[PDB]
Amino acid sequence: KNVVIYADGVYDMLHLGHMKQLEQAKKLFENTTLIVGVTSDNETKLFKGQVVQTLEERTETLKHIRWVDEIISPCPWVVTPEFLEKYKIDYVAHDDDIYAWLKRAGKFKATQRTEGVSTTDLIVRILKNYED
Amino acid sequence: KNVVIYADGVYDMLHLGHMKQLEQAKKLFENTTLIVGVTSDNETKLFKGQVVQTLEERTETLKHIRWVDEIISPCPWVVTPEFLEKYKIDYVAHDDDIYAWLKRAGKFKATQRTEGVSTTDLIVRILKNYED
Ligand SMILES: C[N+](C)(C)CCOP(=O)(O)O
Ligand SMILES: C[N+](C)(C)CCOP(=O)(O)O
Repeated sequence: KNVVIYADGVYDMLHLGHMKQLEQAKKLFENTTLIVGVTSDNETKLFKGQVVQTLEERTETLKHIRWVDEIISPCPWVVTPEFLEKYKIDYVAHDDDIYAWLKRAGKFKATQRTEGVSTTDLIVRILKNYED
Repeated sequence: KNVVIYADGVYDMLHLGHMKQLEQAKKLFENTTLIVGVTSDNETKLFKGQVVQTLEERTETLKHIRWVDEIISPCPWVVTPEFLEKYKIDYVAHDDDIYAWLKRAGKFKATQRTEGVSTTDLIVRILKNYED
């Protein structure tokens, strides 16, 4: 039976860390639909910080990712129970409390980040490790 | 009938431009297997220039790309006719002469780059457009 997974995020400058997280969410059960929510520029800036890529750029890259079945772009900043019913979502997948209500309901699936793999760190790599 | 497509490249700091190129190669015919060749650190440096990501890092990202069916990593720097027979490749897909022999044989499929979308340009974006 197919299980609908929802993974929201900014997905700015998508890197191997994001990709492994999406893979993990896609693979939480044998048969899934992975829906990915991409947060708006305005709300990301307002609640998180400056985004490098636009909503359109962040959404267009996700389309090329193997694990992504459906995209909600933009997505709401805060998951609600109405949202879960509206899109028939069985589990919310996110790094790990604003998610307590999901955990209480049995609908939270923790996914893990990967340190050091970010695009930021790859410029930091060529810096210090060259041009001195 | 399934058509085997071979697309080689450095695939350093994979960006939307690479992804659209891979999509294009994957979609050259109705049914394909897209094999992607990832060039070695040594030969890339020797023939092209410094690479940011290692062979392993460049190969691991490609695994997450929807369009990629198989990966040869590392791949030879120069395609040969023996290589085509060894992997049963029907067409080489590459941006557009070292490919004249492929074109002469009917086995070359040009794919297009996309300007401005590169990770280099996205740091250039936040620079000049901020921290002044
Ligand atoms: C924006 N949000 C509150 C829905 C989730 C935060 O997303 P990220 O912090 O995993 O990018
Ligand atoms: C390395 N090569 C000669 C096989 C193809 C060059 O690859 P790219 O220049 O498309 O990255």
